[PDB]
Amino acid sequence: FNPLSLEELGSNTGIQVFNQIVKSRPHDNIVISPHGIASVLGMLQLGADGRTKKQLAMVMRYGVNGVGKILKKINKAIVSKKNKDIVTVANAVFVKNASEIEVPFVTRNKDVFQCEVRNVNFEDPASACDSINAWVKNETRDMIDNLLSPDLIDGVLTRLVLVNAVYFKGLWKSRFQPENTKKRTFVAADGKSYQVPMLAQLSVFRCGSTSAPNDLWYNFIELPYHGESISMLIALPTESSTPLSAIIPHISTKTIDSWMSIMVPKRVQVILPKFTAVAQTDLKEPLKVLGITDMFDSSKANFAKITTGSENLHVSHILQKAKIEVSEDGTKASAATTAILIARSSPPWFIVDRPFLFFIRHNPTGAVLFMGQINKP
Amino acid sequence: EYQTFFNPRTFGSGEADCGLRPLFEKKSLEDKTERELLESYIDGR
Amino acid sequence: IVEGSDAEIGMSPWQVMLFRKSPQELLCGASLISDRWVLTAAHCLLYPPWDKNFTENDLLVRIGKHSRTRYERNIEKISMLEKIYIHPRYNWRENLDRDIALMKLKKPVAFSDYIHPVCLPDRETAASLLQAGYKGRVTGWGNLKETWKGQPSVLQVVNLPIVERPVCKDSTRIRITDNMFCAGYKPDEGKRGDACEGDAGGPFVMKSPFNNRWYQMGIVSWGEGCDRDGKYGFYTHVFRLKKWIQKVIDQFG
Ligand SMILES: [Ca+2]
Ligand code: NA
Repeated sequence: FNPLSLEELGSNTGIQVFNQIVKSRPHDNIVISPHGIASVLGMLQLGADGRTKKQLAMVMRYGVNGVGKILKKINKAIVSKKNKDIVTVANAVFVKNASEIEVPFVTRNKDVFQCEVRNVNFEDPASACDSINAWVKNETRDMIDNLLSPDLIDGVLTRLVLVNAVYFKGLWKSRFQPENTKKRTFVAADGKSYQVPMLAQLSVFRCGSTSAPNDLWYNFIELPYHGESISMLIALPTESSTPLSAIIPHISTKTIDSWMSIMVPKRVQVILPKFTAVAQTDLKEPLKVLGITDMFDSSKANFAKITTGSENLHVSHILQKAKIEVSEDGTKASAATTAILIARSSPPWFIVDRPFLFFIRHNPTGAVLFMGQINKP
Repeated sequence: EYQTFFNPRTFGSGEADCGLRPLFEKKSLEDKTERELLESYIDGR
Repeated sequence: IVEGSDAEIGMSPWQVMLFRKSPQELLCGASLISDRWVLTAAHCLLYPPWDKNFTENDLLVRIGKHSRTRYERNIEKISMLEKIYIHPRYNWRENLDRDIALMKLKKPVAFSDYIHPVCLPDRETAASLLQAGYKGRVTGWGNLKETWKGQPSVLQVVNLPIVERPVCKDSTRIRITDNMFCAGYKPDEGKRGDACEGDAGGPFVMKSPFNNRWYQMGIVSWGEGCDRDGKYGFYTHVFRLKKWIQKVIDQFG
């Protein structure tokens, strides 16, 4: 159906994974790419068969086949240079060297998920790590570069390695002025307060706020990018005595939409921490919970459409690394001109000085490129 | 005394008697702080 | 208005309130220059950077008012706009030059003790009155302070001295222009005061010691805060734009 309803399914899966990781590590900084996860599951599903494919299909809610076109268009639009803001995305599946990979698998992967699939001698740990870590460094413009160590990918007991990497740092439609970037108090999870640099700007932003199923209230602001297609969403508890963990679990794409229909424009002093978030995620355990356990089983895993022979192929390592930087850089002063003047009278504040979660959203598709929680900038 | 000015057909009625206030001028009465405005022209500051 | 006082009944019969239909709220100030014509600031109804463009239909004008919120039947008179004519040279981008608009009334408003039009200055009058050192009168329902009841109960008024161009100019990084003048007290004078949020579009008026009439010499436009030390309110130089006003009046009448 609608390429929007489809992207909804993918993003949802990624969010559910986010909720899992978050509950296990409440006070840590977690950055994930919900949509990225949907692409990884797709990459996998393309060369999987039997029980394995069955599991992936029932979680994704859609089958790669007959949809690829829809998936390729969305995955193409996201990175499309038409966004003005560039979203670097790397996708690779590495296979044992002593195994002949199939042509249609490689062809389709690069076509739908812009994914590079190729062999690599895991027999030599150090040689493989460098070979892989180097591909990420290149595919991400030196943005990301350290997914595997030497103590991780070891021996021939390692057969299949999946990797998804996402980096982003567009240009604000309303750039912050460095002169206005000073250090302000931030209250961490533990309760301790830290002095942290924060971006500050006076302008019109879309705001709003509602209560969770548990009747706890939170606020949310939209910070659009100069591209006009990708925007950043920020939501945090209204009451300081409210833990972020009390709103997270109640947030799906469905709620993200409400946000869009509820928010109204208002002149505000938006103050948010200036930071650079980078996290690496092991998707194995979370994905098992969803019901995908086969592919992680040396024997039960069924990847026939991946290999020319009947060699046993399973997922040894499935990883994602997401990196995002929030800074002043953005478009400049044209509406900033007199807009600075009409502020005849101090405006309300949107101060993000407590643990908060953020979203990078590709509006046209609905794709949720980033989902994160910042417990300590 | 006032002039001209503007066309009453396209401007509407008013100009002729503009500037004069019914509750003050048209009654030889001064508002509280208007003297200040006058005294301003010749106060030397 | 900041550091002003309550206006007396019928003290500013040309004063107009720019009121929005939905929701119902105060938008700006304005002045009545005739039977069917109202003057106001451009940015009060056109500001792209905020996505603001109202239309004859989005707006209402309230005339003869005194209270800021109360309904004064038999006193005030609400009217609708047949058409809006804002100045094409209106530089809404950088400095707000030509901050001015006209607004024609669907039906001619009847004059009374609370509704009377203000005069517009001719070359000689503008030359005689508009000088640094002279004082003018500002009025509006704007806020009582820049930062902080907050909103006045009734029409406010304040008298301010016209300032020297060189001074006004060395007061802001903004690029002033011959189309705007600024008024207000120097920091070392004691008396203070200024317009503020909501006062925009309001009239800056002066009284002729020659003919006892009141003239509108400026329109409340912009300022950097409210009642700031070292800062001054900037007003639209009306006369310097009287030609356009005449063109529209006769053309789009
Ligand atoms: Ca003087
Ligand atoms: Na001042």
